[PDB]
Amino acid sequence: MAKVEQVLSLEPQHELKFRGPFTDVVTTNLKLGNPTDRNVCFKVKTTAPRRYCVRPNSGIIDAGASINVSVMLQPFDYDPNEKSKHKFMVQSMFAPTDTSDMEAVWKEAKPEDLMDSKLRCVFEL
Amino acid sequence: MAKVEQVLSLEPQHELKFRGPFTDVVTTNLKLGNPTDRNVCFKVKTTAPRRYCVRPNSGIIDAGASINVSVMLQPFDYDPNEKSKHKFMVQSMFAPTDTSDMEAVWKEAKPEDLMDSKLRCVFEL
Repeated sequence: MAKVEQVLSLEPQHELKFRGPFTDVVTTNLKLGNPTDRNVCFKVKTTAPRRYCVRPNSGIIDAGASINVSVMLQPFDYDPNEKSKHKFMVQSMFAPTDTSDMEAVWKEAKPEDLMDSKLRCVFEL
Repeated sequence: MAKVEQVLSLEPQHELKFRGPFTDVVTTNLKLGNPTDRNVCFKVKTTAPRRYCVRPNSGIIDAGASINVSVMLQPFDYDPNEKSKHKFMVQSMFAPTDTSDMEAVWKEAKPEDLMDSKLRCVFEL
């Protein structure tokens, strides 16, 4: 408000699942897609930095393009009945029609120019 | 010509191996040792930041303690011929017997105070 709903498609769109055993590093794709005629800068943020790694974490997705984001979980001791309270977030933003790059753009970005989307987390097995 | 050779112990010592298929993220551990009575600060760097991830990429190893560093390689088209020219750099420096944090310490650490060691990278299968 007046916040523009997310332009990017996500897949999955609501939650990211992880298949154990969580003996080793477990990984899962998030696919982002750009259905517009402008490039869309993105950031992929996480609730537990020390626990996850995102590749790519940021970037510009060309117009009409899709990229696969690797979300990677570090090994740990599962706990079956536990609930996963990690959230993953995608911040997007059209790389301004005249943009020089994607440097200090983020800090000076308005709340209007920003498009957010949060995803839940689930463990498995 | 100064100063010190790496305090820590690396395992593997020389060369990180990665086993295919590289259709998906590939992880190999580095296990860092701290044989000493003083906390060692580390920073694990690599050549291909958008190609690798390092959990943990920085931090402190308690005195006499070990850390297994997850080093994760992103999916890609693999040749069998192609060689790997990727280098993994672990930086280290004692956390002074009286220090208070590790914020600016890196940007004001000397070159002889600093501690480096380079690891080859190898792709398999």
